[PDB]
Amino acid sequence: DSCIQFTRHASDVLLNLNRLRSRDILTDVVIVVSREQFRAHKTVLMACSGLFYSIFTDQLKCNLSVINLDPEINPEGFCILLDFMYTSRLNLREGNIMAVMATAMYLQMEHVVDTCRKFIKASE
Amino acid sequence: DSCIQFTRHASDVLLNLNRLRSRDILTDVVIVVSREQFRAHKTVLMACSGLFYSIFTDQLKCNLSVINLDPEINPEGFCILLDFMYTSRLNLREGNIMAVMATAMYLQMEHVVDTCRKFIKASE
Amino acid sequence: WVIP
Amino acid sequence: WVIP
Ligand SMILES: O=C1Cc2cc(Nc3ncnc(Cl)c3Cl)ccc2N1
Ligand SMILES: O=C1Cc2cc(Nc3ncnc(Cl)c3Cl)ccc2N1
Ligand SMILES: [Cl-]
Ligand SMILES: [Cl-]
Repeated sequence: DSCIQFTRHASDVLLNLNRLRSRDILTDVVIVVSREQFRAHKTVLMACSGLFYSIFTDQLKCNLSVINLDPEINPEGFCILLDFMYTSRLNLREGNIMAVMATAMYLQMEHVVDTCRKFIKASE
Repeated sequence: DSCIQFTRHASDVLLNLNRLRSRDILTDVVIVVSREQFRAHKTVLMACSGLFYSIFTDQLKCNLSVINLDPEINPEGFCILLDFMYTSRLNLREGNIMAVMATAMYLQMEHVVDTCRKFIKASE
Repeated sequence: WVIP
Repeated sequence: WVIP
């Protein structure tokens, strides 16, 4: 086509989706990770995660308001990945890298799994 | 903070939101523009438009499944702007620029209004 | 704005 | 990935 493109549009959209999440606006699901609860938008979770994409395209699970993750999933690891979904920024640290990588593998977030593998390999 | 950032994350999220729109997945509103109907995600419309942001933060309108736009709004102009919201690409042409600019002013999409003004000024 |  |  002969379209023009606004370079900062995708980033501006993601920034506004994060502002709606912070104010709890039109969030339609709560993700339960052991004792912790995280409110989010189903569309953003699906757009970022192979696991959520599979869950919310399922004809019965698409209508659930609560999703319980596997008890082995660490709440902090999940929180870090949820923040990444909404911002593009990943808070990766020596103290959380193992939990972040395990959570990213479970959530099927291949680019996160890739950087965790590379950061771990460099420390070996 | 000491975060790392994935450059293509926002673009990848927007691409997946557009794929969900194309397959009509988790769309929660229909925008009526005269005889034409457009299905979308309320969160994406709010993230892109000052008008939709105002509408869906309203305690009564946030729950509506149908929104009727002003009869002066051109369906093609709306379609072009909806495509822009979901892709960052604007199909701006001599034959549609007046309708696109009027629709962008109504929807409160200031960056679109700005490029339309500049493209019109250059032709004068 | 750019030519993509 | 980059340092933002
Ligand atoms: O590493 C990742 C990140 C990811 C996201 C999604 N999401 C979607 N993919 C295709 N079309 C649609 Cl409509 C969506 Cl929402 C699926 C798989 C994966 N894997
Ligand atoms: O030209 C534009 C594009 C636009 C989008 C929105 N959206 C939001 N703004 C602030 N916080 C939130 Cl939560 C959202 Cl969703 C509001 C005004 C405008 N004007
Ligand atoms: Cl990823
Ligand atoms: Cl805009």
